[PDB]
Parts: sequence; structure tokens; C-alpha cells
Amino acid sequence: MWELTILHTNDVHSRLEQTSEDSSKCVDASRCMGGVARLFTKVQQIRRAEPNVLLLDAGDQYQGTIWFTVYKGAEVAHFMNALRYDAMALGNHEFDNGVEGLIEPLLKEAKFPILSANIKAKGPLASQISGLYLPYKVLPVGDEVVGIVGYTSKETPFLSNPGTNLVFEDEITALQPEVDKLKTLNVNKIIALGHSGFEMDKLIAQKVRGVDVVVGGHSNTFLYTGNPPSKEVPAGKYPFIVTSDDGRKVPVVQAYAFGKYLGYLKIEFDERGNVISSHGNPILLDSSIPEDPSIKADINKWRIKLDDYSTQELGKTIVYLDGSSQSCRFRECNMGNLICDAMINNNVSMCILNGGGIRSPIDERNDGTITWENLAAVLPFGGTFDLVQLKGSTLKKAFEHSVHRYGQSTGEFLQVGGIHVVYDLSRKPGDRVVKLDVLCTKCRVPSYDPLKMDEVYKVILPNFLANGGDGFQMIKDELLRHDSGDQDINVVSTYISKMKVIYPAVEGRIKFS
Amino acid sequence: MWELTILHTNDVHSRLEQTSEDSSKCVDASRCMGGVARLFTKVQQIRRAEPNVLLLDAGDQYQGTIWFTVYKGAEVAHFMNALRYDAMALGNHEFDNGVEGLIEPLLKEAKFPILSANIKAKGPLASQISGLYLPYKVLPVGDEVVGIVGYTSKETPFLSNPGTNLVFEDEITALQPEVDKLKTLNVNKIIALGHSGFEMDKLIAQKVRGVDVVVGGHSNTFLYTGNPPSKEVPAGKYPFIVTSDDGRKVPVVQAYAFGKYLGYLKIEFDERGNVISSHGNPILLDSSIPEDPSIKADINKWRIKLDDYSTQELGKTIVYLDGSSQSCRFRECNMGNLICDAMINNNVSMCILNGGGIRSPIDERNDGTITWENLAAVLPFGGTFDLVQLKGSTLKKAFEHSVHRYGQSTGEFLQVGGIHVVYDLSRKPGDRVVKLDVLCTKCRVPSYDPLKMDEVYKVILPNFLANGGDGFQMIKDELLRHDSGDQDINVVSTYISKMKVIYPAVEGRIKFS
Ligand SMILES: CCCN(Cc1ccc(-c2cn(CCF)nn2)cc1)c1nc(Cl)nc2c1ncn2[C@@H]1O[C@H](COP(=O)(O)CP(=O)(O)O)[C@@H](O)[C@H]1O
Ligand SMILES: CCCN(Cc1ccc(-c2cn(CCF)nn2)cc1)c1nc(Cl)nc2c1ncn2[C@@H]1O[C@H](COP(=O)(O)CP(=O)(O)O)[C@@H](O)[C@H]1O
Ligand SMILES: [Zn+2]
Ligand SMILES: [Zn+2]
Ligand SMILES: [Zn+2]
Ligand SMILES: [Zn+2]
Repeated sequence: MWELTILHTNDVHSRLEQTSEDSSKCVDASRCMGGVARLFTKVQQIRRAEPNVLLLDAGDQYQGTIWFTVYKGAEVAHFMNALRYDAMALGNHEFDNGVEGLIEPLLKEAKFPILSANIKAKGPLASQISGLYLPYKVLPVGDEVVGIVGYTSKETPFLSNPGTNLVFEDEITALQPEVDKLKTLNVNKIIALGHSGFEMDKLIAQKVRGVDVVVGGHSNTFLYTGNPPSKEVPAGKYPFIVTSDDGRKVPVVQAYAFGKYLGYLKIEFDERGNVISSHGNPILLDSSIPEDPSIKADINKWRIKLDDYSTQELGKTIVYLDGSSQSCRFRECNMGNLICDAMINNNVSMCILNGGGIRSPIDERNDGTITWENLAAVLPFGGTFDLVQLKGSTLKKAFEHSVHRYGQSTGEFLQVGGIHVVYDLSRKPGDRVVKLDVLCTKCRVPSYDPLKMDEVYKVILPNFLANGGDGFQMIKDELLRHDSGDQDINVVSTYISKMKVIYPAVEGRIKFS
Repeated sequence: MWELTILHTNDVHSRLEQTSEDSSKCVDASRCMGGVARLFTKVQQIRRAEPNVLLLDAGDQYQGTIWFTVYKGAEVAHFMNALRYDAMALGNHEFDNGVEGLIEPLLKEAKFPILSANIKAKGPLASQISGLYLPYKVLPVGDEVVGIVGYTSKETPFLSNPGTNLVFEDEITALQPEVDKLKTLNVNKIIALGHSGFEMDKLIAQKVRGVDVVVGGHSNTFLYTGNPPSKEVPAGKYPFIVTSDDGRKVPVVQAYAFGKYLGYLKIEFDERGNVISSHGNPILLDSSIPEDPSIKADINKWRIKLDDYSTQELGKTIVYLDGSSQSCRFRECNMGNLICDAMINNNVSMCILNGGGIRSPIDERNDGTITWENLAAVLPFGGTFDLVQLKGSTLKKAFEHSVHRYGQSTGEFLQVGGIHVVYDLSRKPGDRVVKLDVLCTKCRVPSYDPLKMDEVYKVILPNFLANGGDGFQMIKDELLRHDSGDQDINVVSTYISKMKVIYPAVEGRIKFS
């Protein structure tokens, strides 16, 4: 009989400073949430109350806000060290700044094991990272040992910039020998901590024999048993119970994203390291839990650098800039419309944009003041808006891909400019596009004329889509001409200043049967 | 066996200086048309070829271009005197500058009879304007007399500001005693010259016993026998033959508008002043007819004052600003979209605009340069964009009115901003609106939601529509609140400068089944 409490965050994405209800910049501080300082209070509060506790992270601490743009990992290592994190799995966004952008700020400065069993190293890089990350860590909790095995998304080479001298083996295949190794090492209790998404977490739980619990991330999954405290609608109960082939009931947990919730999972274990009972719920980190003062003071010490890099007004918004996943990945969101307008205004009649790239909404309640900061949250990656030459057939395929797996918060949903697309989800994937009228360019007056397969159109789109990202291989493998455009933020920054006061709308660009 | 040639212009609307194929400012002078100087050449050319000729005008020289804004009638009297016009009927736009702004520049300076039989004067104005205009004029042509009887639109009190001491009696009723008078005065030939439109011209021809020929205007009707020389599609043959009740075939003519065509009509008359034969066609005044040099020199000697009209680009257009009647009064024209955007940007989610108020397109081929001159052609009246508070039922009625007599180049067709209307012309007038989704204002993110009858909307529209013009009595008799807005031109002038480079489009705001 042993009691362990697992506390977990996943996909925080640089929300060190407290955010709004929608994870945008904290506007109303009385009705504000999350943050590293507020989490310190709840973590500390749990730590004293429970006997054996583990604060874990399932990746994606990188990107999302100006904190990352400025410190590039210095904030993550400093504040995760401050919060005394027990362990963290490598996320796909941890490789965004190349291999050194992982080695120099985080891997060298972290006072905690950073894990990953399915990443193997070769050649020059082989000895550089050797020992900086481990496949597993056997933490001594009380008078028991707990083995944590890490894993990072198999698709990280596509999804980010991990490098050429790192190899991403299959999760379940690379995890099993490491779990079996730990079992022989008399490690009765195995947590698997990884960044591969909910569906992959569930088969890990069902397939990897010996994993007592799965703590994942990547997909921003929100799980809840009961009536949720906020706008987040749950995908299942907390914990999600997977019945392994072993005959065990393996709990699977996720904490949404942006440090809005601290995942709490209490576990009763037997003499042999088997879950007898488990229960919990992700704790909503809201104003009812005070931000720890000493830790918040350090955030303010690290804020004056961030202040200079976004302490002035660029434009004003009278509409709420809806840059939320719930809207931008399922329907035409006004933020996507704004960015597309900004793109064409920077030069072409068509713009295409992956909803996945819309990382943050912008709140108009702060009188509409749109600062450099509000916006480096919407566009945190520093890509560009590149010119392309596409065939009508090529564009029809991309729209077909746009809703190929619709309804799974995937980022391949397109936000458009100068395109009027209508979808029918009742039909089979591959024949769901019902209309695609595009804005004419040879014409003297622009009018929407249906797309012709055999005609060549000039579309402006992010570097990510030109690179063939989000599975848009047809764009990369069928384009006629690609051109290096201007920096993504500066396209929206120059447009906002030019407009002075903005007000985009859902005007029927994307429609559904 | 008498031969009379009637030469006629109608609705020139201040196109003294030659214009483009679309009556906008002359861009390419080698492919340019119309104008007072070019007309002088063709008129003089006809005059020396034919024996008995009459140069007549059926109204509307006033308003249209900056020539009228600056000289307010000095140009009309000076150049019509130069062109040696024989007679002119009063048009509805002649009263645009009140009753004094007609008498002071034109009525006192014209070296030709200005006619109108259906305008009667009362009280103070009675003796002021006594003799300045006449109901008829008996011109001596060769060794014969020709009686011309004038008429101005019955609805001029609504259509413009004709003062308060002028009374507009019915045309056919006021014309008949004057034609009967002339017949008793032994005046065998009667040509009726008036500004009431084509349909009214045809009933005048059928009904007023004794009228040998009708030469009209107001409706910009283009008539042609054969293959037309330009974009103007004809409404009938030239001359249009009306069969009068007293067994005569009465010819009816019109020469489109803007001085693009000089209407030519050949007439064989009998001993008793009866048309035996008649034939003609409106002559396309193009570069193939040279502009008379002496007269063009005078146009340039005056032009010098008009030159200080923003001879610097307020803004640039990359699209052709389609401000033509053919588009703006039948479908959603990009010019109407531009003005509506300018109105909401000015200071509300909805804008409505009468297509009639779009008096001129703007040509983007002149390096895209938009000047105060160009804008004065689109918006020549000096109205204002007023705020209104109308209920859904009231707006639904206005949209029904919009297409109540659709297809007759009437100005009550609405151009919109933040409104998405769909019409079905197959249905009965009063049941023609199938969709009317409006842009929400109480919402945080603007989205198009269907209009509710019992809800109030805050629409921005011209003062012309607010004081119930174009038969939109429902606007004037059902509004909840009206507010004095900014000047029409200055709303578009401030918007263009703010945007720097504009590019409106036909984006589906107005649609049809
Ligand atoms: C230049 C491109 C910048 N990046 C990052 C990035 C990509 C690839 C390399 C990279 C360099 N190289 C080497 C070139 F030689 N190979 N590869 C680097 C960085 C990106 N840009 C845009 Cl526009 N969108 C991006 C994006 N990354 C991701 N999304 C979106 O994120 C969505 C998922 O979001 P989520 O569910 O919260 C899961 P997670 O992102 O929280 O892990 C997707 O559907 C995408 O649409
Ligand atoms: C402040 C309003 C300015 N005006 C002029 C005007 C109206 C009325 C008074 C007037 C002052 N008052 C007194 C107020 F206390 N009563 N009445 C003066 C001037 C106007 N404004 C706008 Cl927005 N549109 C106008 C307009 N006039 C006409 N259209 C349009 O012209 C179309 C027809 O064009 P057409 O076929 O070429 C025939 P014609 O105009 O060549 O004769 C119509 O359908 C209208 O839409
Ligand atoms: Zn993430
Ligand atoms: Zn991730
Ligand atoms: Zn006219
Ligand atoms: Zn008229």
C-alpha cells in the first residue's frame, strides 16, 4: 500500500506570466489565470498535504509568447528550476530552435532529468547531447522508486527542426525494452511521460506492457470527471482509463495547454507497484489561488527586457480577434481573415493559411491596444509569407485535405483571403469540397469566378505550407514557383499601423452545407 | 415639301470637356469622346450641309462634373451661347441650386429661349422669373415657323430643390392648351422638347394632339436603328415611332447622356406641317471628329481655375472603380462597395446606398491617381452620410423596393455595406427578397445573422435616402432616429488618403437566384 500524487503540466508554451481566460495577455488581473507563480502556490499547497508527490511536464514549454522570443529557453530552465520540477519529457517544439537551441539554454541549465527513450543520436551530435537527456529516470520518492520513461512524437522531424543527427524511432517499440529493463532493475512503478498526443498515449497504455500510468501532452487534451470549471470542453474523464492487453486498467492524463490547469492525479499502489485505485481532476489555476510573491517578483525582474521589446501601441481593434483553436481550426475565424488581408495588402488575389499557425487570439477589451507582444503570441514562429504559383487542381487538393480529418482540432483547416470555399462534410473525404470561387486577377474589376483545374493561380501562404507542412505535400510537390516573402509578424505589424483601427469579420469566406 | 433637321443633346451633365468611353475624365486623349468643342465641329458640319436645322437641348446641363461645382451655370450659358443653341427645355437638375441658382447664371445670360409649359410661378417669384422662361417659342426656320413647346418632369419638387413658388402641373395636361394655342396661331409644325423620361415622352406623343415630334431627355435613353457604334445598348429604334390617338405616327428621340452622341433627325414635312417621312441616328461624337480649336481654346482659358483641384494624388486605385449605371443600378458594383466601406470607416455595421447617386466611374489607367476632380464626378451633389435607426421590417421593405421595378435603370437599387442580400426576380414584386443577413453589432466578433423584423438596426445612408428620396418613404416615415453626418465627398476623400492604395471587389454582397 503506497500513496503517490502526480502533478502535471503539458504544452505550457511560454505562459510563465499569468494569462486571460483564453490564454491571451492578462488584461483584467482580478479575473486572470495560470502562470508559473500561481502554479507555485498550488504545487506547494499539494506538496505539504500529500506524502509522495511528483511535478512532471510532458513537453512543449517552448514558443507561444515573447518570453520565448527573448530568452529562447533561459526562462524555461530558470523558472522550471524555481518550481522544482521533478521530470520533463522532450516536446516537438523543444527542437524549434535547432539542436543547440535545446542544448545551450535548457539541457545544460536544467536541475532535473529531461527524458526521451525514442530519440537516438548519431555522429557529431552523438557525444554533444550524450547524457543531457536520458531515456528514463528512476526517482527516489519516499522509500520507493518510481521509473519515468520519456517519449517525443515520432513525427518531430516534420513538425519541427530537430536536426539530421537525431533519429525518432517508434514510441511503443522504443519504450518496451526500456520498461522491461526497469522491471528487471526492480522498478515496480512505471510512469510514461511523453509528447505524442492523446490517441498515441492510449495505445502506449494499451500496448507497452508494464506501464502503470501514462502522462502525455502535444494534443492539448482536456480531461474531466464532473462539471468542468471553464470554457474547455472535455474529451473524456480524468483519468482516462485504458484497458491494457496485460489485463490492467492504465490511467492516461493530460492538462489541456498554457498552464491553465495543473493536472492532479492521486494513486493508491500495491506492494508490487500496481494501481489499486486512482482519481483526480485538472485543477483550474485561477485568481482564487494567489500568485506566489517571491516567484512573481523574479518574473517581474525578467520582464523589463520584455517590456522594451513591446511597450507601445501599433494599432487598435474594435472586434475581438478570434485566434482560438476552437474557431480557427473548425470555421472561418476573423483572425485568419485579418492575417490573409494583411498578406495581400503587403503586395495576387489569394491567401491560404493553416489554422494551426494561429497560436493566440487578441483581446479588444484593453481599449484595443495591439502591442508587439499581443501579436508575437498569434505568430510566434518567425516564418514568412511566401508567394507561390499553383494549379487549380493543386488548390482543389489542398481544400480537400483541409477537411480530410475535420473535427479533430488539427491545424490543416484553411483560413482564406480572396477565396470563397464551401464544404459538405456529409460526403466522403476526397469529395467534400462543393464550391471554390476564386478572386480574378486578369480582370479589371475583381469578381469571384469558380476555380478551373487547368488554370494557374498565384497564392500567398506561410513558409510552413510552402515547405509542404501539415501534410500539404501537394503544395511542395506540385508548385510552379516559390518566392521568399517578408517576415510574418512584420506583415501584420505594417498592416495594423497602416489601418490604425481594425475590425475583421466572419463574412462567409468559408461555408458549410 | 419641307426639310427640317433636328440636332439634339440631353442630360449632358457638365461634360463640356471631352470624356472617356465611360464618360469619366478623359484619360487617353487619342481615344477620347464628346465635349462642347467636338460637338461644335459636327453641328457646324451638319448646319452647312442641311437647309433648315435646329440645335435643341432637353435639359440637365447642370450638375455632373467639377465644371458645374465651380461655375454653377456660367459654363452652361457661355458655351451653349457659343454653340449657338436654338432652344433648351428646363431639366430637373437645373433647379439643383435653388430657383436663384438657375435665374442668375443661366436664365439671365442665355441667348436662346429656355422653355417649359408645365412650370407655373406664384407670389414673390412670379414676376422675378416672368419672361425668363417661356412655355413655347415660335422660331423662324427658313420661310416657315416651327413651334417648340417645353416641359420639365412633374416630379421635379421631389427630384431636386425647385423652390416653393414654382408649381409643376401635369405635362400632357399643361401641354395641350399651349399646342392648341399654337395651332390657332397658324403654327403648323410642333416639336415638344422636354425632360420627363422616355415613357412620359411616348404618352405625350400619343396623347397631346398636334405634336408633330417629341424630343426628350431625363432617362438617358439611347435609341438606334442598326448596329450601335459603342457600348450603349439601344432601348428601341431611332426614331422611336409612337402611334397617336389622332391617327398620326409621331417620332420620339433621345441622345443617351454626357454628350457622347449628337442626336440627328431628318424630317420631310408636308404643306400643312405633317411628318411624311423621318429618319436619323444619334451621331457618336468621337476622335474621328476633331474638337473645334477656337471653342476648345475657350474651354482651356477657363480650365485654369479648375486646375487647382487636388492636382496631387489623394489616393491610388489598382481596380477600375465601376461607377456606371449599367452595373451600379443592376448589380453589386465595386464603387458602391468602396463608398459603403468609407461610410462605416468614417465613424454601426450597415450601409445602404442608392445606385442612382453613383454618377461616375473612376478610371484606374491614369497611374491610379485619384483627385478631388475624379471624386466630384462620382459624388457631385454635396450630400452627407447620415446615421439612422431603422427596424428590420423597415429594412426588408427598402430591399423589396430596391428590386420593385428592377431592370429599368432606376436608381432605387441598393449598394450595401455589412449586409448580404439575395434576390429572386422570378417571384412577385413585394416577395423578391430571399435572404438578408446583416452584420451583428452586440456581438464581440462580427458575424452575419439573418435580419429580424422586430429588431432595430443603426444604418448609415445618404441624406437623400434619409429625407425619403427615390420613393423610400418607408425610411422617412418609419425611422426611429436620424443624425447629421459628414459631407459625402470628404467621407470618401478621408478614406482614400487613409488607405493610400484601394482595390474594392464584387465580393457577393448582393446576389441573385
Ligand atoms: C517555418 C515554420 C514555423 N513553424 C514551426 C516549425 C516547423 C517546422 C520547422 C522545420 C525546419 N526545418 C528545416 C528546414 F530546412 N524542418 N522543419 C521548424 C519550425 C510552424 N509554422 C506554422 Cl505556420 N504553423 C506551425 C508551425 N509548427 C506548427 N504549426 C501548426 O501547429 C499545429 C499543431 O498545433 P498543436 O495542436 O497545438 C500541437 P504543437 O504545435 O503544440 O506541438 C499544426 O497543425 C500546424 O499548423
Ligand atoms: C441631398 C440630395 C442630393 N441629390 C440631388 C437633390 C435631390 C433633392 C434636392 C432637394 C432639396 N430639398 C429641400 C431639403 F430641405 N428638397 N429636395 C436637391 C438635390 C441626390 N442625391 C443622391 Cl444620393 N442621389 C440623387 C440625387 N438626385 C438624384 N439622385 C439619383 O439620381 C437617380 C436618377 O438618375 P438619372 O437616371 O441619370 C436621372 P437625373 O438625375 O439625371 O435627372 C435617382 O434614382 C437618384 O438615386
Ligand atoms: Zn503544444
Ligand atoms: Zn507538441
Ligand atoms: Zn439626366
Ligand atoms: Zn433628369
